[PDB]
Amino acid sequence: VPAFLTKLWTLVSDPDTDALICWSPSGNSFHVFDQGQFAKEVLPKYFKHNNMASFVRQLNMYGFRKVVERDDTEFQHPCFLRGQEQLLENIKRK
Amino acid sequence: GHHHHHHVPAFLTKLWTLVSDPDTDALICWSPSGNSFHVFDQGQFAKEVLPKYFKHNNMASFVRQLNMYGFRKVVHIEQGGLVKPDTEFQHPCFLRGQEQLLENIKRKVT
DNA sequence: GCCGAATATTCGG
DNA sequence: CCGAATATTCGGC
Ligand code: NA
Ligand code: NA
Repeated sequence: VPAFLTKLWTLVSDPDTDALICWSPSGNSFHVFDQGQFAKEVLPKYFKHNNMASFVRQLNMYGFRKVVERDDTEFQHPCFLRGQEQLLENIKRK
Repeated sequence: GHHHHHHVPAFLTKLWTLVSDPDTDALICWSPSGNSFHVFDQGQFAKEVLPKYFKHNNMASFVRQLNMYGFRKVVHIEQGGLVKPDTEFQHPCFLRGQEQLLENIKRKVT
């Protein structure tokens, strides 16, 4: 399992980051709140960059899709589900 | 991909700058003839120069890029009988004073 | 918003 | 030193 997916699983699931990135209440997706602060303050703790665009490129690379005031966004993957970490084994690049 | 109008990869301008910088010459510097550069104390160079220009502090990842762009280690014949107890790299188009040749250095494809 | 491609970083042969 | 896996960046719809 590539490092991006386990890092993404960790930082989404981490309660200490939920004001910036967190599971949706139903758990099929995750929200990103205040993309400016998230990109500069959260991304460099896990990756070699602080660009939201490079984070989104990786999401799309593994097949995540954007879910249709604040600068907030939401992404989903059919196999990126809260509580089901094992599904990551079969998430490959498209 | 790269720019449509003009392309000099970031590694080459960064390499030119950090080699030519007099503030780094105790760690990386041009040879006297200007046709190669030396790396002194690879450990200190990796911690002190590499993170200022790249997303890492690994000598191996710096050398990987050097080889990707066609640079080769310079080796020297050992003369004399006295025992002798620090590396050097060259590219035919990486020459001090012939700065425009840097533009003709292309990365390997893979 | 999503994907192709060149370059960058890491890991193993 | 090299090839590949993965990551980061650049630019096209
Ligand atoms: Na979180
Ligand atoms: Na120097």
